[PDB]
Amino acid sequence: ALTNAQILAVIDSWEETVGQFPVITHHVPLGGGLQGTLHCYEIPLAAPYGVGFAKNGPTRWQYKRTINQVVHRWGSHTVPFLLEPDNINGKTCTASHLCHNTRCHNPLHLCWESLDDNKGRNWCPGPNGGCVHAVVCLRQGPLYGPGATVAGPQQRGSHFVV
Amino acid sequence: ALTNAQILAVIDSWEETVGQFPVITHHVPLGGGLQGTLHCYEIPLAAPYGVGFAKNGPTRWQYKRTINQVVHRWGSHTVPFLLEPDNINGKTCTASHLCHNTRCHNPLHLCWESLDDNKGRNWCPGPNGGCVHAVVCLRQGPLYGPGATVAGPQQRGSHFVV
DNA sequence: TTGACTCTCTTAAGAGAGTCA
DNA sequence: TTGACTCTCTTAAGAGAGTCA
Ligand SMILES: [Mg+2]
Ligand code: NA
Ligand SMILES: [Zn+2]
Ligand SMILES: [Zn+2]
Ligand SMILES: [Zn+2]
Ligand SMILES: [Zn+2]
Repeated sequence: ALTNAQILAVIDSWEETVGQFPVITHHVPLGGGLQGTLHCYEIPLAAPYGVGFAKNGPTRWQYKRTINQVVHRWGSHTVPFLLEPDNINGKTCTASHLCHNTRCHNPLHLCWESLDDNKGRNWCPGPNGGCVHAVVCLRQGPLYGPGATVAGPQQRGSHFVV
Repeated sequence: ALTNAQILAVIDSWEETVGQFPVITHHVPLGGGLQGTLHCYEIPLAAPYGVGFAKNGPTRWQYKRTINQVVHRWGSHTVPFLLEPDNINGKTCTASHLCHNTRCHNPLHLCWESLDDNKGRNWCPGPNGGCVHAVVCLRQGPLYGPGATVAGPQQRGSHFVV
């Protein structure tokens, strides 16, 4: 269907539009007790969002372009990756926010990986705290830490060994 | 059921039945290049599972007892925690497998924590690799590692900064 | 061709409840 | 009373597709 040039044109129009989103400076934990700064390009909270953009869920959006009278639509964060393989190890590739900020559409804050890899970044100690992700995290995951476990392993009798 | 005595009786009956499940030894990564051994008490693959147990999904079971002439039923892994708060910080408490082995019902392999804490153990480096969980992991999470990211952050133009 | 809404679905860690015998 | 099945739901990281003007 769409040629390489046409896909590049979609990516370029998406970048043009997203680059005009409000740029918000966020101070973030990097791990190892260090703090860094990320600059997120945030889609607006309500319509209008930007040329080509529309909200399909509370924190879900799509990008739409009509080419040769055919409507094409993509998940709003998938556009930077339209020239990449869409699966790996038999798993669908997903847009994964390195900044953990759903509204952000900065392509420098996104990677393209399995949903498991994507989720796992929530708990990563971060680039200065021991991140082993080959595509390195930009920050410590928001859920990293000791947790809030209510009750640990226990037995009343003696039927079990660890 | 309602009374503490009745709850303790439920926990004791559950422990006695699960204590008769086959004990399967699993050698597991601990992190730091070290290996450990866990003894999982595994519910059978097919009926009969044990007194009070029935399968409600491919890897879901429930425990049921008749008390006060009424049937009381619980998720099969929730029984050790019947005297614990059922929520934390406004999040539902869940039975969480420290051994990452769904069929296992060894209460020494279970904790009671939010679904986020539960999920996050999948990526933990483990008790000899840097686990910071206050209720410590028994093994390195099965999904720990560098990942298989297909594409990293990138832009075609010059509109974005990290 | 475009905007602003609408709907349902996927995954993998977890749940509750009803139908029969 | 107990067993063995059936169904749908929750969450938070992610998706595709329809309607109307
Ligand atoms: Mg778990
Ligand atoms: Na993510
Ligand atoms: Zn961002
Ligand atoms: Zn990382
Ligand atoms: Zn186990
Ligand atoms: Zn841990």
